[PDB]
Amino acid sequence: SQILIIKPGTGISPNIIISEDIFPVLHSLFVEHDKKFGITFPAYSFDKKGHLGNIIEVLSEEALASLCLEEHLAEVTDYVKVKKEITFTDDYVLFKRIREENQYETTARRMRKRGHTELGRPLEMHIKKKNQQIFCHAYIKVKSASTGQSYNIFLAPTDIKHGSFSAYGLLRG
Amino acid sequence: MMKGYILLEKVNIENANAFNNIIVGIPAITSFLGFARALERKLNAKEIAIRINGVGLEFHEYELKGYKNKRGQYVTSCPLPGHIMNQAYIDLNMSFLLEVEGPHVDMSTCKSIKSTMETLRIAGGIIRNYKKIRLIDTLADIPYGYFLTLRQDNLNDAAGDDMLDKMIHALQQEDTLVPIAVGFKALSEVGHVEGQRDPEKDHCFVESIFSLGGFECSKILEDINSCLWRYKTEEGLYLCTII
Amino acid sequence: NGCLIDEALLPLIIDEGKRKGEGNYRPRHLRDERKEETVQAFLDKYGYCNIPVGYEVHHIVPLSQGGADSIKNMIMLSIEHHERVTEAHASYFKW
Amino acid sequence: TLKSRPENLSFARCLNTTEAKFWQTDFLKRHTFKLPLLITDSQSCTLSTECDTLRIDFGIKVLPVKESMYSCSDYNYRTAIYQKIDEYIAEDGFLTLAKRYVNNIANARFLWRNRKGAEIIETIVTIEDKEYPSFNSKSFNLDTFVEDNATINEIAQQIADTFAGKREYLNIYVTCFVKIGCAMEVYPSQEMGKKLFKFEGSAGMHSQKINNALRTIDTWYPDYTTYEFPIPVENYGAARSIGIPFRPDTKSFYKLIDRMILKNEDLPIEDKHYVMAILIRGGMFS
Amino acid sequence: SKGHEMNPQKSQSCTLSTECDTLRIDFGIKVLPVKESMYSCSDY
RNA sequence: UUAGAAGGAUUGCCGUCAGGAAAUUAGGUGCGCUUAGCAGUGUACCGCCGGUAGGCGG
Repeated sequence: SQILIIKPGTGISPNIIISEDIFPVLHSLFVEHDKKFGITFPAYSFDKKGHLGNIIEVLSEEALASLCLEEHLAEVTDYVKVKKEITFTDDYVLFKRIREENQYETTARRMRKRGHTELGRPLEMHIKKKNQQIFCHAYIKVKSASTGQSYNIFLAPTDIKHGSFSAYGLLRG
Repeated sequence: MMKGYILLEKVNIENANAFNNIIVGIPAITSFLGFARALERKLNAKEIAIRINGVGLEFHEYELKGYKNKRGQYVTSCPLPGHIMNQAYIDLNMSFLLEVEGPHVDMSTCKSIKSTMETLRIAGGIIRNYKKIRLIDTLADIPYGYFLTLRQDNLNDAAGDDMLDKMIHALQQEDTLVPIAVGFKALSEVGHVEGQRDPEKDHCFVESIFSLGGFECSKILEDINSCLWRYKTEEGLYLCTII
Repeated sequence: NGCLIDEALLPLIIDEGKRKGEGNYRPRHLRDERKEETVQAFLDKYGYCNIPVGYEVHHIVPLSQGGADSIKNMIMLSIEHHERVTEAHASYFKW
Repeated sequence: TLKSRPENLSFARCLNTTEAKFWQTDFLKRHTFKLPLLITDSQSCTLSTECDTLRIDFGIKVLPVKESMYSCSDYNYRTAIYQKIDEYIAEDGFLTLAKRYVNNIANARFLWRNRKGAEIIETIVTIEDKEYPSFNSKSFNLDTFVEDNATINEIAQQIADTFAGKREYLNIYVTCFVKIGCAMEVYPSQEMGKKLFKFEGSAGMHSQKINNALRTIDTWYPDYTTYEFPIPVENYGAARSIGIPFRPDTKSFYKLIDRMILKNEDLPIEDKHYVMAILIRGGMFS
Repeated sequence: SKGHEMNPQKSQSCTLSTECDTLRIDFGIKVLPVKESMYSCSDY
């Protein structure tokens, strides 16, 4: 594992520097390598609402040496600290994404194009009910690759303690 | 022989005997400490073995049965008999503080007091409800009420010929002083007169003795013993005091 | 299930508290205590086994505005929606 | 014996600050180009498609520390305070504290958030109709202050002069050029939906946040080796980003000025820097 | 802020415009005689 | 436990009458004020597999 430190008290909150500084550049590095890696929030703290934390940790099973993180994160030094050591340890929790359904309009189209004709209130119950529980979890914005949309992902503990990965570096089914 | 303080918070006595001959209102304090000896008598009837040594009274709320007239003097109300002898009644939201010493003081004996006190009456008055029974550690653990201390120094250092005259002069100087009933003075030597409550106890004709007491606030009171009442029995002068 | 999922009925939820809260202020010394047995029994109202994730309780009639810690009084608000109604009860009763 | 601090005590500011304005310009033609940045209705401000350079303008009045007293109810405390300031303005030229404040104006911490994607960022500072050479901001990092650049030595020395009392005033006018990109978003300050702050119609940053940025020089706090990052200088060291006080009850100004004037003691120069850094603010009473 | 430790409020802070650099203060004083300045005296 | 008990209660026309009012000098003095980071990322989208159950890709 390699620990990337958010430098505190530098201005902005840790979550925006998580959202637009480390995650975007990591996404490209993770997808271009065919061996997938993983993202862990050691300081993840679910008090009332999520608070990602002050640390991110990049995890795997030599491929991290092929990630070349010294030179892909040299533009945000006055913001992100790159610990050069790559140690291995077992005190890790891996992280999965929780789907937030979709805006009523999005679902309405989907459920009208190939679904039933009459469909009202029950979507306004189902979407809203699941979302509130989902929206309180920790959120990361990510700029799109081929759709041009602002996806607010929602991260949550899994405890799976070993597993496969996605291109964002999280657990998948 | 650990000593602990047990607070009985917001005890709502309904129809306690307010009438105590020359004193109507605050009942005799012998009632309020005979509640303690009854609550210890029935606890040692069980396997609790608690000896209550002192009880402090905090008078949080009060109501006298009766109506206020046009002038201001109350008129007391009484039940209709099934000839009405002089009698009057009071409801008291008051809280007890029990100094308890014995085998051990714990939350299970608070539950035992919780079970036992719901078959008891205080000054002849039924208990509607109770808020909480908790062991306290300091004066802070006591809610806002007004304790009844024995201000015997005001009665003793009062101008007059007789001590009644002194009490009339004392109530005409400070207003928070209330004349309260404390104990019983012997009128005859003890013996086995016939017609008793329990034939084996020695029996003595008595007369209520009275004194002057004051009301002290909760976070203004200094110390806890300073507000705790105790039983003392000199020869022919049974009475409850503050020492 | 016991949870204020719909936001349309929300304005009634502020208005009932404001109607039984107007001129009903009560200092903390005379307010009901927040016993944990009430939220325990309201969790045992329908399943749950704990307070559900992202929903958290609210006395429809503000405690300060003479509320009880009963079962028939409390509710689950959303966190952003709880922020809306707690700004409402902060502004209306002037705490 | 100066047994107690006075009932009323206050120090005025010595780093007075404008409400910073915003302007939208182009880097290629910047000295002859300026366009207003309206707030453009949750209010949210963003640049025009053509313009790609935020042009934050702010001014800084530097006043001496001795003539910043405003309320003192014991003359003994006053003469001692003035003597303690003299003690310092003789030993040091106030250059260290000046260098720190001017370094904050030289490394773009005033641009609290609007500095993430700036490719080239240029800070121009002018005093007394004398335009100074350009301050490139990305070269100077935001943890370690620098001490061997000639122009920043020049302005810092001038600031130290007025601070010491040699000059009665010193006006500073800074224009900072941020090439944030074409049609990107600029983040002005907020005022109590998301209510955006307007200065003369155009948007801009609250003077308080800007002064908070120029005040982040505290590197002599006790628990530094641990954090190793500059924090803003208040009395109790309360960085809002972390959430805990960074001087509880040991090196607090309250205790420190009770060990400088209240009890005569030659403090270390690391702690004497802080006592005068606090002096720039005010509200130190009983 | 914090002071004497052992929600934002509104404040007003007037400033000069960006183009202007001078404050003008306009006032007046009426100077009146000391002799005809007695409003109430209870002894001739 | 000034212990130990108690059905106050059935009933009512409060009404008729009216000149408060006549006179005044409030008022003369003032340092309010030193300093202050607003946000959880603004908080999300668009399609896909299916009986308005669950998920998924970016």
